[PDB]
Amino acid sequence: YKQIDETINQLVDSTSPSTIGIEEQVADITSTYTDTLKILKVLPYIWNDPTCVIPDLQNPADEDDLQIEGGKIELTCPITCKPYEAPLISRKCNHVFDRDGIQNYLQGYTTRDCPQAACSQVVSMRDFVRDPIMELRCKIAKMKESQEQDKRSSQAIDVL
Amino acid sequence: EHQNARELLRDVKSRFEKEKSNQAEAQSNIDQGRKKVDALNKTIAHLEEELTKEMGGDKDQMRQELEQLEKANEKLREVNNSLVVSLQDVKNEERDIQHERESELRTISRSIQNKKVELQNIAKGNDTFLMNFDRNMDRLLRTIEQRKNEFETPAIGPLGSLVTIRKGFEKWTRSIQRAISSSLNAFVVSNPKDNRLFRDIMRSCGIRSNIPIVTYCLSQFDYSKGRAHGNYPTIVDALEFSKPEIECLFVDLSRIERIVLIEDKNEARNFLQRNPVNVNMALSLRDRRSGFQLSGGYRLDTVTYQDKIRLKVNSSSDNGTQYLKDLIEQETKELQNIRDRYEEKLSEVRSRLKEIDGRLKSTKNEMRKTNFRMTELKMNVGKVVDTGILNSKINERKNQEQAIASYEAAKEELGLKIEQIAQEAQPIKEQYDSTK
Amino acid sequence: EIFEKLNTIRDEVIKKKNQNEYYRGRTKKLQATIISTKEDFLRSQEILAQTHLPEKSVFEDIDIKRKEIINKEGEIRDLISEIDAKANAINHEMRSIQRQAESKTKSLTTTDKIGILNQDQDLKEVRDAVLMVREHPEMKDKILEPPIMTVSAINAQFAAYLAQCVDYNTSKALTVVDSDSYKLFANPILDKFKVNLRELSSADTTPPVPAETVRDLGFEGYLSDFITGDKRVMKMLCQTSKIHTIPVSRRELTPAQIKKLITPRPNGKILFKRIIHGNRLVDIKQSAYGSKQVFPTDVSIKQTNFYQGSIMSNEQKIRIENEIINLKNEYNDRKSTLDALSNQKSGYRHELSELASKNDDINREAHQLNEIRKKYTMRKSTIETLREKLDQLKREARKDVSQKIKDIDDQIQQLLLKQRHLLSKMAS
Repeated sequence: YKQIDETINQLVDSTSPSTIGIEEQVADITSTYTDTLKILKVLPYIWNDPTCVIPDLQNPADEDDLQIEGGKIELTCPITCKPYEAPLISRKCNHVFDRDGIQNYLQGYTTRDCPQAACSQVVSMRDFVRDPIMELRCKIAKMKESQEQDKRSSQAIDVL
Repeated sequence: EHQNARELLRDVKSRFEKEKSNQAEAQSNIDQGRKKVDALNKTIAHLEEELTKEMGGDKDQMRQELEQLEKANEKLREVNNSLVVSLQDVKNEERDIQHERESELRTISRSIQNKKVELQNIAKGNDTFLMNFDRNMDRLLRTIEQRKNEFETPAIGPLGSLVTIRKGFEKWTRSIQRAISSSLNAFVVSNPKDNRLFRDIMRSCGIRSNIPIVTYCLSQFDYSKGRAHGNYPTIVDALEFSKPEIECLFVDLSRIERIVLIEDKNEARNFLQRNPVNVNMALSLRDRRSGFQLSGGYRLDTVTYQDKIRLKVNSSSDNGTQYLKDLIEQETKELQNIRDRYEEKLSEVRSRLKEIDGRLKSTKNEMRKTNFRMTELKMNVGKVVDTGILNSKINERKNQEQAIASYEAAKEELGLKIEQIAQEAQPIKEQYDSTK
Repeated sequence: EIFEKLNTIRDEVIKKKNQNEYYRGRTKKLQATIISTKEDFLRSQEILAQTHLPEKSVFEDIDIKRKEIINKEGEIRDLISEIDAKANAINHEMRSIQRQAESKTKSLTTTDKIGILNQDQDLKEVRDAVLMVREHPEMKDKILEPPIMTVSAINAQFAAYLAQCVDYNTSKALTVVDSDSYKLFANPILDKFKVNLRELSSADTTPPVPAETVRDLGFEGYLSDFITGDKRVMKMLCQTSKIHTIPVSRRELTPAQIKKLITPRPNGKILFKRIIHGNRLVDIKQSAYGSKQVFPTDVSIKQTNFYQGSIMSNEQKIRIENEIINLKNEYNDRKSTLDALSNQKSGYRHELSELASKNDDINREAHQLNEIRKKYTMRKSTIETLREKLDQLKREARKDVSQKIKDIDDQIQQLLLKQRHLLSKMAS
């Protein structure tokens, strides 16, 4: 009873710089007889790249073009917003942005639209929810794209 | 009625192993550094001198040796100078012995200088002593000598033929001539006033002469007085004369005929000294040629001979190099033995020549050995060298050892932290589990 | 039954996984080491820049300097080969100075009369017999010396006048005043050499005819004009000859004129022991067995030189000996001066050797400078060892860290498979 649940939560150990393939071993983890299971149902494709999109909201089978209307999940921009470390996601259609940002982006007046998808959503963060979906993305992105720096420099400087 | 407390510990436990990880790194660094530096020093520790000694060992010890070699060279040159000082004295003795060899040669050969074969002076001719005071006195005598022989009792005067002896063995004929030397000639005029005048008119060939003049006449006392006996030659009864008393009128001092006078080696020693009685004086010669007239009273007199042929030494047979034989044939042996006693020192100087030559050659070889050695010393002091690697490797060992010490210095307190930190952190482990 | 253990695994991952950074950190040490050592090698190239290969003539400058040192040795030996000649020359020079010394002594012979005795052959025996006695003191109760040297006759003619006073045998004999001393003197010599002695018993010295006297007219101081010498020698002159009684008027006279002395005088039996007048000397002996007639007998004489202080004279002397003496002295001294100038040349050879030593010092300085710059070259070369030390070290370090990464990360990732063990005995 009860405590049978937590167990597999350690799954987040999946973080592994030397990963070469995870497609098969992720399957039976869902066997059981939660939000963690829900995010497990979709997260494994992040290892390929965290910025991809495959929406359950339109079609989970295949993509249409390479435009999202909601962004490639960027991390920083010098003319739109300072780096992201604490995003909070919406409950309706995956509207997400920094926790500490909107508290000043809407300083005093709440019912304003969100410039993210060229569509109307005039409700703000007081009805939003905690975001567990962002955890994997920057963590895998940096771990993947920072380890190539050493090898090329070392082999270029080792010529003599 | 709720379950209150949550988990609180998973985070803190990390610090323990986080800090403990340094246990591996510190010891790994220490071990790697010390093992590698020891392995590298394994080479140098014995390779400092792989090639350094082979040629490098000379220069230093030979530089210590130069202090001996230079002063030994000076010492051997100085003793060579002393050797030359000895050799110069040796050749001084050489020139000296040359002086003595010529001296002895002349001394022994001066029998040649006047009487070599002088016996052959006249060579079948005839000559006399009748005019012998100078080589030209004959003008005094030749045909004016007759104006002398009229002032006399039985003739006394020149004594020309009277001084000739008949035969007789040669050796003894010295004493009576020595005696008559005081009255060699006896021309005279009875007048005592003409003492000067007559001798001065006798100057028909100058007065460069020492003519003697004697007034005495025949003595008168009988022949039957104490005559001796013949055992050894006496030459009183050896002359022809005009009157017998010619040879007796000086007997007052020529007392020779009435005594047992003897020589040194026979007839009992030193009876000459023993003041003979019934007779006046009997002193006799010591040696045949120069020995003085032995005496035991009134003192001796010399007999150093001086005379000349003056009539004819050879009158029956006339030649040389046969009769008088022993003198030259023994003077040759005297030359031989003097040459021997000088050639012994000639061999001594030859041995000294060998000694000095050998010493000089040995010193030359010894000094040339040292000259080569000091050349090579002064030379290889400027040898090629590789001191760089020695210092470089020693510094590499030293700095690495210092780094190892620095590494070791860091471990203790960092290790100390962990025990107290674990004591602080761990016990809550059982606490929350019990709280469950 | 029972409720089963449940997971209990959970944290097993941590104690292995967390070691991943262990040398992922050492990667930084690797990079720092390679960058620092590459900068060091760039500095080594900067050192390469100053090539300056060792000097052009090492292999033959060595032979050159060898040549100069052997020249030093050769010059030293050559100079000493002549310093030996200098030793010979100086030794001969001092021997020549010794020759000068005895030649000067023979020349400056003093007032002594020793030299005259050299005229005859065996009289050097007498000379030596007197010489060794003179050299050593011994003791002489009545010292006695050959009379020839101990008289002060006036002139050579007067020397002849008193020459026959005593015989040549006497002149080579030593007089004695204490007749008791027959042979006491002769302890060292005894009878080795050819000499004899003369005895003495009595003497007389009175002024004869010192006033108006046995004749009519007076003239002259009596015959003691000047003759002096040793006490014993003059006592002998009195005892043996009694010359102090001959009536010598220096001008003409004849025995008939002397006959005023025929009568007895302090001189006893008829006539004198001796008469001499000018170059005429007379002998007296008794006519005991004759006609009992008084008989003087005369003999003529010539010059004699003994018994006077002037041995020879400058006119003849032993003179050419002095000329040869000074002549050989001059040649030997000038030869010594020439040898001294040759020794000045040898001193200039010493100066040449000092200049050769200066050359040696300069060449040694140059070679030492070159060898220190060869040490600089060795410094330059040490970078080879530097780079060889770098090459294997960096590669081995990077290999070790990379292999540790590989193995440990693979081991941890495979241990992650332990997760399958947790899907376990709960249901089916």
